[PDB]
Amino acid sequence: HGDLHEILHEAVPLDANEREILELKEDAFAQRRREIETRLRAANGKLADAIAKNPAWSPEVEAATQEVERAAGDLQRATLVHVFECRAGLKPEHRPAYDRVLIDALRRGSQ
Amino acid sequence: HGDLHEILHEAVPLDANEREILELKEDAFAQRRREIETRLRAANGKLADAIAKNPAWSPEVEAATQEVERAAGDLQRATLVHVFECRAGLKPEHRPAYDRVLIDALRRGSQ
Ligand code: NI
Ligand code: NI
Repeated sequence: HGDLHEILHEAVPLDANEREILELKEDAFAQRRREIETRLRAANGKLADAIAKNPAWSPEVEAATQEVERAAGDLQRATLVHVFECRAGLKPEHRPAYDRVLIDALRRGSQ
Repeated sequence: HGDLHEILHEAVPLDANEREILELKEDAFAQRRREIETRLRAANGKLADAIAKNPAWSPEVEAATQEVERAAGDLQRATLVHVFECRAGLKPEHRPAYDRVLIDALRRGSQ
């Protein structure tokens, strides 16, 4: 359950050019992450509400679980695409440490 | 990212009869959880390995993400079914506190 994005930002320094050329992509990702997180929080609330009314694996509960999964999946994908687009801006020599952090975090289940 | 099952076990005391009549279900769920967790760890490793070879949203990476999602989803469902089967063994008077803990944890995204 680690925060893959935060892990990478904290663990892998960028050089001056790298920081500058990725600023716009970081801003766009922050906005996209917030939008999807709003959907995920709402979906979690709908699952909670469904179960509050009848705790059972019912059609309502099943559909609410799918909405949670879709929002979490959209966030996971958007996060990976952003990780990959950052990698493209890195100098080639700087990719091995970025990759190490990425791969290790994925292996532990971070998203 | 809270552990829904652990939250419920720690926060909601059971009476003597409740504890006794749920022991077999707890054992079965522990075994099922471990089996699915083994699959999830393996799937996380395969996603890490795929990205190690080419960090890109490629067919291999996409398929590995789906395997992670399927294992996580199987675990989420098995966990909820077990939560519901425990609820059935509770005395009716004991369900409101169980439900409170369940609903609050779901609202925060625990699974
Ligand atoms: Ni970033
Ligand atoms: Ni249990």
